[PDB]
Order: sequence, then C-alpha cells, then structure tokens
Amino acid sequence: YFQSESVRVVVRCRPMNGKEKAASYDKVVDVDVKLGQVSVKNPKGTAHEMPKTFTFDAVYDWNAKQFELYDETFRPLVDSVLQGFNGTIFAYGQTGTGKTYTMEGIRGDPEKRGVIPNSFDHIFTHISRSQNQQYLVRASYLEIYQEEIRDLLSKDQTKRLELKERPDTGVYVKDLSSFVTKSVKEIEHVMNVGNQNRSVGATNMNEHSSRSHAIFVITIECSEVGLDGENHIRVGKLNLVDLAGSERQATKINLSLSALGNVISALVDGKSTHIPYRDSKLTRLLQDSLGGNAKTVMVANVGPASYNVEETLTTLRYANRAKNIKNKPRVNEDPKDALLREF
Amino acid sequence: ESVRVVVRCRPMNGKEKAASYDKVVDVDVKLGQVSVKNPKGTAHEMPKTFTFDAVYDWNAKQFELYDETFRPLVDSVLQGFNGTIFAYGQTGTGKTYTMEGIRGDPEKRGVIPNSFDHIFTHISRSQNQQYLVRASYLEIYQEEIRDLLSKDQTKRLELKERPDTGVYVKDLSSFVTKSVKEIEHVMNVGNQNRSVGATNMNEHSSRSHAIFVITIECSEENHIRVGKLNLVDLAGSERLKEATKINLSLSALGNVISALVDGHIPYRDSKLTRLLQDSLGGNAKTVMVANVGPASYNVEETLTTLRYANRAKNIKNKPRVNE
Ligand SMILES: Nc1ncnc2c1ncn2[C@@H]1O[C@H](COP(=O)(O)OP(=O)(O)O)[C@@H](O)[C@H]1O
Ligand SMILES: Nc1ncnc2c1ncn2[C@@H]1O[C@H](COP(=O)(O)OP(=O)(O)O)[C@@H](O)[C@H]1O
Ligand SMILES: [Mg+2]
Ligand SMILES: [Mg+2]
Repeated sequence: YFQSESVRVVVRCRPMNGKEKAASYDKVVDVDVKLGQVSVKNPKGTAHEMPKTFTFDAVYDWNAKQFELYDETFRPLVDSVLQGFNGTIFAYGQTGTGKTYTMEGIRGDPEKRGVIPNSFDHIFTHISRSQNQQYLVRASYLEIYQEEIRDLLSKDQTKRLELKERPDTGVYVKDLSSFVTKSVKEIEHVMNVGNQNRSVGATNMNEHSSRSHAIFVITIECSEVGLDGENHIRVGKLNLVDLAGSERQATKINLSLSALGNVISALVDGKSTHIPYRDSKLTRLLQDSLGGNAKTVMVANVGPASYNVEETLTTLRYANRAKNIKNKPRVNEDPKDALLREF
Repeated sequence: ESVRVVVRCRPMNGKEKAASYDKVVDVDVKLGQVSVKNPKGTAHEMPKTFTFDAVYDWNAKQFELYDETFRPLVDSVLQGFNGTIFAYGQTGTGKTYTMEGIRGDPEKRGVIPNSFDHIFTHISRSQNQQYLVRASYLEIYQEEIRDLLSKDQTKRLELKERPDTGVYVKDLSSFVTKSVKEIEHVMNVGNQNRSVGATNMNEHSSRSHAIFVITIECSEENHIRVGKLNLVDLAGSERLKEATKINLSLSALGNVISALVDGHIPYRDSKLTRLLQDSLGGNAKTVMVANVGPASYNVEETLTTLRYANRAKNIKNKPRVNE
C-alpha cells in the first residue's frame, strides 16, 4: 500500500416532528454517537423481527448542531478544496428528513445555517487570513429535473444545457453561467437568485424541489509563488448537492437517483463490473465524486418515525454500501482552465 | 392593448467625449427607430435597428416626452384605468432624469412632477366630478419593501391579497394630497428617507427600485372609479458574470416578460413582479421607457437594453375602467 481514500458517509437523524407526535408514531431509529451506529427497530418489535444496525464514519442524532456537523465532518472536505482538491458533499434521503435543512439551513443564522453557508464563511475567512496567496472564487448553481440541466443563475430559465466531454476537459456543462464572488455577501446573493429562479414553474416548490436535484458549485482558484519561485495555480471544485427525495425509486422513478444507486452498488460489489456513469446527468456530472478524482462526503438524512421505517432502511442500506467506495483524489495543479492565469 | 415602449438616448457626456468614444446610437423620430452602428460602417456591417412606439434623442425635452407619450397614460388614470410608467436601462443612462428630473428648472422636471401638475390642473378644471388623490412612496431593495414615508426606516412591509382587488402593500402609509404642493412634499419626504443607512447613495439608488404610487378616485347612477398610477424608477440593468449587479426583482421581471411573450407567469416570485402584475399582462395600461446612452464603450449593454425593450412591446394587457 501507499499511504486512495474512501467516500466518507455520515447519518443524520432529525427530531420527531409535531405531525409525527400528533399521529402517535413510535421512534424506531436510535443513534449511538459514541459508536457511530444507527439501529432501526421493526414497528412490531422483536415479536416479528430483530432490529437492524449499521455503522458509519460518524452519526448525528436529533440534538446535533449545524456548526458541530460542519466542524467535525464538512470542514476537512472544504479545507481540501481550499488546497486544490475536488470535493463533493451530497445529502441523500427521504423527502422531509432534512437534506435541505442540512445543506442550506437558515441562512443569515449562525446557529441554524447549513453546510453551504458555513462553507462560504469558512472559505472567505480563510482567504482574508491568507498571505502571499491570490484566490478567485466563483459559483454556479444548476438543477437536474427530468434528465435535463437548468442553469438557475441564467437570465433564460427556458434553456436546457448539455453535458459535454473532451480528453482536454473531463465532463462539463456547456455554457453554464458563473458569478465571480469576492465576499460572503456576494455568494449568498448568488444563492438567493438561483433559489428564486428555481421556482419559475407553477408546481409548488415543495413538490418540485423533492423531485429534482440542486447542485451549487464553488470553484476556488489559488495562485502562489512556491519555494521554486514559479507561479503555481491550483483549482478545486466544491460540489454541494441536495438530492431529490430517495422515495422516488413509471415517471415516479427518478433516473438520476436510480443511476446513483446502480453506480454505488457496482463500485462496491468487489468485481470488475461496468460502472454505469453515463446512465444519468447526475452520475455523469458527479463521476469523479464516485470512484474518481475527488474527496466526497455523503450525508444520509433519515427521520425517526415508525411510519417511514421502510424508506429509512432503504437510505441506510445505500449509505452502508457507499462507505466502501474508493476514490483517488489529487491536487489539481496548473490546469489549462484557470482564470487566475489572466493576471 | 399592448405595453407601449419608447426609447430615450441621453447626450454624450464630457468623460465619454474626453475618452474619444464614438457616438454609435442614431435616432430616427420619423420611423420611430433607433439604430446602433458599427464604427467601421456599412461596408463592414449593417447597423442593428429597432422600432418602438416612440423614440427620443439627446435633444428631446421632458415636456416633449410628456405631451407625446406620458400624457395619454396619465389621462387614462384620470378616467379610472390603472396606468404604469417604468424606466429601464443601464446605470447612468437617464432613468432618474426621466422619472424625477431636476427641480430647479421647470423645464427639467421629469414625468413624476409633471404628472402632479397635469393631475391637479385637470381636477381644478373639472365640472360634475369629485376627485380624491392619495400618494404612497416605497423602495424595493434586496427583495424587501421599505415605506419611504414612515418615521421608522428599519421596518419592512409584506404583500397581502384581497379576493377582488388583489395585491397590496400591508401597512403602507398613504397621504391624502389636495394640491401639487402637497404631493411634491410627499416626494421630497420620501427622497430624503431613501438615503437613510446608505453607504454610497449613488450605488444604493442604482441597486434599488423606487415606486411612487398615485391613487386617483373620482365620483361622478353614482360612479366611483379608482385608478392607480405607478411611477417606477428601476435598478440598473462558461458565462462569467459579476455578483455585484445581481438584482432579484429584475431577474423576476425578465422571467415574467419572457413567459408573457413566449406563446405559468411567475408573478409571485418577487415583490416587484407581484406589485407590477397588472402592469405586465393584466389590468393596466403600461409605458416602458428604455433609457440608453450613445457611446461605443457601452454598446453591448445598449444593445441588450434595446433587445429587452423590443421583446416587451409584445406584452398584451387587458386594461378596464375600474368602476
Ligand atoms: N436536524 C433538524 N432539526 C430541526 N429541524 C429539522 C432538522 N432537519 C429537518 N428539520 C425540519 O424538518 C422539515 C423538513 O426538512 P427539509 O430539510 O426541508 O427536508 P428535505 O429532506 O425534504 O429537504 C423542515 O421544516 C426543517 O426545518
Ligand atoms: N436626456 C438627458 N439630457 C441631459 N442630461 C441627462 C439626460 N439623461 C440623463 N442625464 C444626466 O446624465 C446623468 C445620469 O443620468 P441619471 O438619470 O442619473 O441615470 P440613471 O438614473 O439611469 O442611473 C445625470 O447627471 C443626468 O442629469
Ligand atoms: Mg429539500
Ligand atoms: Mg437613477
């Protein structure tokens, strides 16, 4: 061995909510933070079946704080992008479990803001602290819905963008818009406009956002004179992904979710198996995040109630598979696509 | 009735002349056209030419625009229609000049004060009619509404809806105005309040939307008509962009206009588009003023404005007397 890297997988179980309490659902999910374990009871108990237990890199219970999640699990990933790695954070699980609460949270609120806005603060504070380093940060924001890509930052919300792929390039979204951002205020405003554009259709956003994938992309370039006196540029891409609801697995089947499951499963079956990246826009776009040149963290969001036990178990099984995925991340050094080369 | 669209091109300024920029915008009042030429000329490339309801060059005076374009709109509000006039275009092109103008020279007064004069002189001449005129003044900045007339400038107001009359700004202050002097005072009060909290007033006013609202009730079977006149001065208007001019209300405005002219209209997506819902495809007459500058330096933004304005001409409204 040479001192590759596993996809990091964490589970977060949200509090039982008022609707669930009012319906008298039982709490069947138990989280053991010390052991990094989640146990799921059968709603009929051991009179029917024994409980299922899973182990993860870390687990977070109903009392987990947004900022502690951040510092323990997400910060090192963001750190890596600040040093020129590609990094991906994705939230997976059933509608209503807390993917968006985890990814976006309550912006403007330091206690309740999620990983995206925490990453903004981390990134720009890091930049302002640095010396003898030049940074350029820019953001894109896109939605995948019905296997088409919509640029949430574009003035034209009717156009759909195509994925292209070259040996020079890797896969990329052709003609995707990007905003250069110099501060937290600027990148927050980028997210505001994308979120506003996201609702351009009639279907209520609760339903629409459940049925689509949102990907916020922070590209961080850094230029610094090395000990060899040469100007070295590194470029890392931080993909921050809030997936469609995991229950959506004919038109009810989300093809990017289904492809994601097959990719995860193929990557960990222990065989030389075909990995079907091309079977969806999501898995094509995130190909490096799943077996490739990136560091990746998966947050598997679940809720505690007996009523949702089946979807919870589905989530936990995929999460348990994903933790065996091996990536091979590298610092992305002096790439041809670097805007900082202009200066 | 279609949204009326006019273009106004300001004079070349001193800095532009000093930098030796070419004048690339030509205006033909006879054809109602504006032409953007290549400095290399027609042996190289043809000008981009657009047609509008009216066009006004750098020499056109405030009162020419008023009597030709704005007056019929204000006439309609005096007859019980909703009417809207909005100024759109690049920062520095003349939106504010057109809407507010400059007080000290009567000839330089913009559509807002000119409308005051027209409305109150009309009312003073009226036989067999009773008018009541009310004014409100608000700003939209960062998708929040500030009442420019309230004492507390830290408060923000929500939009609510009534089942018959539609959207309104909850708790917005409204002054009854009996004269030009009273309504001008309301404008002066609001324009003072606008700079409250601004780090740079010119940048702030370029990034926000100002909406002066005149509600004209007329009593004259007993008829009561009510028409709302919205007078709007908008924010300035891999694909790499800069985050600093992001304007959430303008984004929404674009999506609304696109959906209206394509052959769901997302009015609810922003404060501006909810307030302007009637003005854009609804129960109002509407005039758009597309402001542009003449210099070669700004040509791409000028063209973007003209294309935007060209599309807006296609919006179909359904104005009724509100009786
Ligand atoms: N850890 C948590 N603590 C408190 N409230 C939460 C938590 N996770 C989710 N919620 C709440 O539950 C609701 C559903 O969460 P959301 O993130 O929208 O679900 P989805 O997984 O569908 O995006 C929201 O009202 C959100 O505030
Ligand atoms: N038609 C015009 N004639 C003369 N000066 C003008 C005209 N339009 C604008 N200006 C002047 O040009 C400058 C910028 O105009 P302004 O209305 O402030 O632009 P905007 O509101 O579009 O940013 C101001 O000094 C203004 O008085
Ligand atoms: Mg969600
Ligand atoms: Mg102005």
